[PDB]
Amino acid sequence: VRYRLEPPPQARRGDVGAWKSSLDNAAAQLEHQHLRILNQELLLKYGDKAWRAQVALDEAAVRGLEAQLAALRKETDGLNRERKLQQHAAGSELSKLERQY
Amino acid sequence: LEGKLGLLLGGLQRRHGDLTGRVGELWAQVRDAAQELVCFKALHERELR
Amino acid sequence: TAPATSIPGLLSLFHDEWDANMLELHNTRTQLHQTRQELSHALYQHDAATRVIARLLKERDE
Amino acid sequence: TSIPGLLSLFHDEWDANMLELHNTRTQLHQTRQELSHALYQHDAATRVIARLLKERDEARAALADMKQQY
Amino acid sequence: MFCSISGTVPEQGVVSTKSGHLFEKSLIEKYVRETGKCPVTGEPLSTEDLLPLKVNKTVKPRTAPATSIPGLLSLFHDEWDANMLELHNTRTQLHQTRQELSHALYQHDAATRVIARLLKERDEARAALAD
Amino acid sequence: MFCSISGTVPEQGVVSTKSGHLFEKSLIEKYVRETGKCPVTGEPLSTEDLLPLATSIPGLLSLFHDEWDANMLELHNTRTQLHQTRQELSHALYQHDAATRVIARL
Repeated sequence: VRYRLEPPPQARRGDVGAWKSSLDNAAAQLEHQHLRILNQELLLKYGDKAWRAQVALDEAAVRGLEAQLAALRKETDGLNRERKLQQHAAGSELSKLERQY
Repeated sequence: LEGKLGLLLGGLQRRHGDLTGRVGELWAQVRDAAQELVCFKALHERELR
Repeated sequence: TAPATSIPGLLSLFHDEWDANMLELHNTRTQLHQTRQELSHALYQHDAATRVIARLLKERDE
Repeated sequence: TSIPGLLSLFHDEWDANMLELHNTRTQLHQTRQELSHALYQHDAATRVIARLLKERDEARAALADMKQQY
Repeated sequence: MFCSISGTVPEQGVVSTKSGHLFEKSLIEKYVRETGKCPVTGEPLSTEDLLPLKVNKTVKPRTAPATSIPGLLSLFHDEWDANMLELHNTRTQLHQTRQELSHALYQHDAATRVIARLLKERDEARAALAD
Repeated sequence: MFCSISGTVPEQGVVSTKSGHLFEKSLIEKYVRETGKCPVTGEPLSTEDLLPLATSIPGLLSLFHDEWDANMLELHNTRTQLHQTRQELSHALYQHDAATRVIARL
């Protein structure tokens, strides 16, 4: 409601200290929009390759993460395969021990 | 100026938000793959001995 | 010491003195360019005085 | 104080909120390791008792053929 | 790229020398003096061991509405909103995940008891067939 | 964070304990085997020395502090220019007397 930048209403119009409050909000939002347009002009003048770089870095994090995933998948799969081999090396001996029982 | 901000780079902003969503969602399976490693290691040891 | 209104009041005070300083920007800038204007007319007034003095002495000797 | 103090205390409170959040993540990592133990282990125990009951009914069929003989 | 504890790219990038984990400067100093250990594992650590990995992060790109004092503080607002909006949900996810873990543990205990019992069943079955 | 040689952000960052510079593991591997030293500092750098390791509130407050300081410094030079424009103007209002009384002398 303060952002809509309004001067003193009916019951606040006559008193000037209310217009001091209006000085506060009006001047504040004035320079708000001024340094706002400054920042916007500053990026559209300059920012383009900065966004280029940071989106490049987001893609870098992306691909590094999927690389971690492929690695973890690989090592874990290898461990699983080793476990399967061990299981095979045992089940055969167990089965034959039971049949000879 | 903010309109042209959108028109020009907000495509790159869509692309960056897309990449951060992709990286976060993929991390949400990267560390789940981590727990996959922990459990398969536990069962490696388990069946092993 | 900080407000126990912690994020509500912290943000309200953040904004309050943020904009107090942004207001101190405007009034200072305002009196700055006000004085820039007064100086421009003062330099003009110096030049005008010089024109008047030259005209006066031209009248004086002739 | 005003802006340097505001930003300093904001930095501090974000630090503290994040120390709490990592307490959450750390206990959560302990707990998901506990899960990767537990749920898989109960699957394995279902497997154990399945093996053992097949063994049971196998010995039962052994004694059953035994006393079928005699 | 992110401090492991932080999760977003550190603006005062620091690895500890002893560890292999890159950290937030203020945060990890607070944490090293807050428990005395490496928060990645619990390893004992000291505050100077921190290494100031500084290659000048200054890349954080002003977004379109964020480019504004009114905008930057409004996103400051919903940002802190979201930071606590994540932390509390992690508190309750801990609680329900923890409860699930407890239930799983009890189920596992029951399974162990049944396996112990059924094993006596099978062992005596076989010893009997041996007669 | 960037690689302290290339100016592009490392995909797999390594860090030499000596100088703290952020390097790319293949890139630092190459520069060390060729040179045995650090590419920015010039101290001896070996192959084991390297450890393999905007919208958010720390960076966001860095941005807040940035705009605060930049504004206050701009207005600090603005304070200086105002006091400049009234020291010259105050000597001007000093010298707006002889206009009057020389034009009274002529």
